[PDB]
Formats: sequence, C-alpha cells, structure tokens
Amino acid sequence: SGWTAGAAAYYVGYLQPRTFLLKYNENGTITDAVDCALDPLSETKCTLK
Amino acid sequence: SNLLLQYGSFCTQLNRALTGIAVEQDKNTQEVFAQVKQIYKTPPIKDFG
Ligand SMILES: *[C@@H]1O[C@H](CO)[C@@H](O)[C@H](O)[C@H]1NC(C)=O
Repeated sequence: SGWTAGAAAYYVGYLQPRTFLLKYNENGTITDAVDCALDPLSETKCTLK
Repeated sequence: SNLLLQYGSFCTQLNRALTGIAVEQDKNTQEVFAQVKQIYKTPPIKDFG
C-alpha cells in the first residue's frame, strides 16, 4: 500500500492482415498511407494507386 | 487474393478498358439521340393534311 503511481498512459491495439498503400517521399520516408478496404473510397484510392 | 496482389497493374488496365467501353456506350447513345436540346411536344390537333 505504501506506494504511488506516476502519471503515464499506454494504448493497445491488435494487428490484422491488411493491404496498405504506402507513399515514400523523395527522401525515402513513409509520409502517408492508405488502409485498403477500410472504406470503399480507400479501395478506389488503391485501384487508382 | 494475396498471390493475385502482384497482378494489380494487369487488372487495373483490364478494368480501365472496360470502363472506357462503358463511357463510350453512354456517349454513343447521347450522340445518336440527344442531338436536339429541347423537348418538343406533339400538338393536340393532328391536322397534318
Ligand atoms: C530531405 O532531406 C533534405 C536534407 O538535405 C531536406 O532539405 C529536405 O527537407 C528533406 N525532404 C522532406 C520532404 O522532408
């Protein structure tokens, strides 16, 4: 009982097998991505690349 | 599907060709039938000699 907790937080999510469209910029960094088959608009973005 | 993922370019060009065909069909109907911009009506009287 003789203790106290410092202020911190953590968040847990779970991975699933997904298709992603990653955008590598001119410096080789992934700056943005599209989660494919999230919503139909994302599917359109996938097909159009 | 995961194995097919690497043929996305082939399938995209397939669907591009088919979409072009569909737009072409709509355009064909538009050019054949929508030449006149105004919807004329027949007169109530049919005194056409
Ligand atoms: C890429 O690296 C160069 C450093 O030479 C920097 O000037 C540039 O801002 C970087 N590009 C981006 C999109 O951050």
